[PDB]
Amino acid sequence: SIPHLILELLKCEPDEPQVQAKIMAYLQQEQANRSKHESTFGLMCKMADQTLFSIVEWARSSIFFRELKVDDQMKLLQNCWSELLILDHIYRQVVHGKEGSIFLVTGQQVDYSIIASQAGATLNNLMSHAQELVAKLRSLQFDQREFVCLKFLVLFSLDVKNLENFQLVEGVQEQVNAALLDYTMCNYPQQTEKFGQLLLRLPEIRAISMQAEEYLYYKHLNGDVPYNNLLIEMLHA
Amino acid sequence: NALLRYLLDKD
Ligand SMILES: C=C(c1ccccc1)[C@@]12CC[C@H](NS(N)(=O)=O)[C@@H]1CC(CCCCCC)=C2c1ccccc1
Repeated sequence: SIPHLILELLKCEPDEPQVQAKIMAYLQQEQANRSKHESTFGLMCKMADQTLFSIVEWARSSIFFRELKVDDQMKLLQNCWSELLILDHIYRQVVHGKEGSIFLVTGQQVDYSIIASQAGATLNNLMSHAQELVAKLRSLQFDQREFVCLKFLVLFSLDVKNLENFQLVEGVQEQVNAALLDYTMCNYPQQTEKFGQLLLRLPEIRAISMQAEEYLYYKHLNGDVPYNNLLIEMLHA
Repeated sequence: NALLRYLLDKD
């Protein structure tokens, strides 16, 4: 069966088609309102930017999180926003990913050869490490219930300090943990190592996300970013 | 982070 807690987590998941179409609609108006005069890396910054907006709106209306004061909500989101972008990216490839291509949040499918030629050494290396996580999570049969659990484990991080209500974050971290432990037992009893193999991806996701953060900030300092959007603001703080 | 607080406060 499914622990009641995991059911409550699922009821906070947005309708994936609605957020994809919404982001696609946004980017279509951006370029449509551009002239024929006047990149791809920039086109991803804005895709990742709009994905951040949906991530914020998801957490905002999510159980437990909606009971935190705004100061606490900001500390949690400031700590994990990059992790959620990566985790969201990884899960999209597990679900829709085909070998040799990237599925974007707008639903578009892009060939690797096109991305690899432009991304650069660092981003290529970070994307490849993410694909290794994709292959692993696909071989474990990473499903939606396990996905939302990891989302909340990333969100309610014990690494976040100076919270007014750290006890709530601690409890959510623990009850989500116990629920995932019980979910993988009932629904995947043969996989004695599934639970552990899912948790071991969170530090790997963290490391990729922090490295991605540092690199994008480098590109911002270097002058290679559309300026002042939400993406840049999260990098500042 | 002015924009983040806005996204959490806006109605
Ligand atoms: C953190 C990212 C990012 C932020 C700013 C600029 C570029 C990317 C994402 C995070 C997901 C998001 N995807 S998208 N386009 O659908 O919004 C982004 C695109 C993607 C895959 C393709 C990247 C090639 C760029 C020429 C990312 C990524 C980065 C490192 C490891 C794994 C993935």
